[PDB]
Amino acid sequence: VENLLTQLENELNEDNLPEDINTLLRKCSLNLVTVVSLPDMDVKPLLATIKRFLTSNVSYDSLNYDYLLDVVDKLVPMADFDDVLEVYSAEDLVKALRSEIDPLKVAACRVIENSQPKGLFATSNIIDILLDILFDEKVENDKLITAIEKALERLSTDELIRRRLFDNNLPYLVSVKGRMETVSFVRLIDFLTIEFQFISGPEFKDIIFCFTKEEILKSVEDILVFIELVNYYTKFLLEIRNQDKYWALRHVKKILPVFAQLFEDTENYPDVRAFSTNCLLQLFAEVSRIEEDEYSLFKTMDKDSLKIGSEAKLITEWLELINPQYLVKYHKDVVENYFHVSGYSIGMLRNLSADEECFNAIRNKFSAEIVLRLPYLEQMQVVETLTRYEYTSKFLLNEMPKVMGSLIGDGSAGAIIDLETVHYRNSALRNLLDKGEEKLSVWYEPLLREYSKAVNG
Repeated sequence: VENLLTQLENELNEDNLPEDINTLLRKCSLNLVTVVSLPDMDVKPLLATIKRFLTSNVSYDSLNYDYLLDVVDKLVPMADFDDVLEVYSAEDLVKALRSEIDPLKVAACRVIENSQPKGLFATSNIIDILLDILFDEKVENDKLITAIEKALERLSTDELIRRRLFDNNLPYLVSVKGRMETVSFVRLIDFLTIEFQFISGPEFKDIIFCFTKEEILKSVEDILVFIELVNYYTKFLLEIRNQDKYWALRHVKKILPVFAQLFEDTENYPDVRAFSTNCLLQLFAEVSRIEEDEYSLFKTMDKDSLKIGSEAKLITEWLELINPQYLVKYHKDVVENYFHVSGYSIGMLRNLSADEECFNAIRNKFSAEIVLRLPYLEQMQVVETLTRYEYTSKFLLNEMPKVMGSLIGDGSAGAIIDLETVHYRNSALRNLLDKGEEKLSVWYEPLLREYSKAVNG
């Protein structure tokens, strides 16, 4: 099929355009995907033929260029790059990127994206030009912006590509960072987020990855930029925490209290609380979990600015988001009094129960009676949460056997069609079973039985 479709396509493209040309292109695309590997053919003529149409002095009304590019998009990664290179040389690509033809530029991006070796173009100005286009606010083609970003993420696993980006183009990158112009700025933030995944300690440059107190204060002038910056930093901390790049913390942590100061200062920066409250909350959640010594930094941001507990409307959010160890050590009074069990407080329960000391602060709010008054879906959400930890499991088993009996149920569980009820019940059962028969005493056999019924039907 494939060798055949592509052959037919190279033929058609080289007559005067047949009426089914776009139907053939669509079919080529679907087949290229489903099948994954190409046969033993020469893709050069077709690649060269398509290049002629893209670079062509002439535009064809009878041709769907989106469909044409999609064939290129699927076909290039499947071909041997040495063959693609023969049709699109480093020099052809430069020309294509400096052209006035967006579809041609997108094709060039696809080629560059699939470079082999990835460092192949690192010694030309191709990367420089891609950045020139990427941070041009006048460039409005969304397909091209995404094509560039896709090529850059693909190649940036390579160290030589990263050098070309952050060495050869550092001054330009810093100048883009300085404009804080909405369009180019969001692109720059997305670019940095992607690049930080690949950056090593020795490669890391503060001047481009980090913002000073002054830059942050300036970003508030336009709340969209500020919000983009908050989200940048939340993802930044998340990536650090996910990929264990703790070396990066010393570079970023010093400006974190500026976000908390802006959050507090409602009269001098009303836009911050009006439009940026939820993303700042997500940032502070990450800050409460950074690798630092005993909340040194976070405790001060809380004492000076966040003032967890002082604003009643935010208490549920704080107790849903902030490190529970921090919460019980500095706001035990709030934890002990604010929290009560209900469907509504499941978010808090999930967070507060993830530290043993913090869970002990809410434990007296639990009784079999309160839990058994919840509909079964919310019971299972509560029970599932309690099965996640040793200390909460032990509480469930020794103090709430009637809740355990509800988990085991009246024999109608197989009948349940509610997605989440089944998800949480099964997770609870499995979690408890993972503790092993000796910790489960008399619950072991019923749990094994209900689990088997659940998974085997």
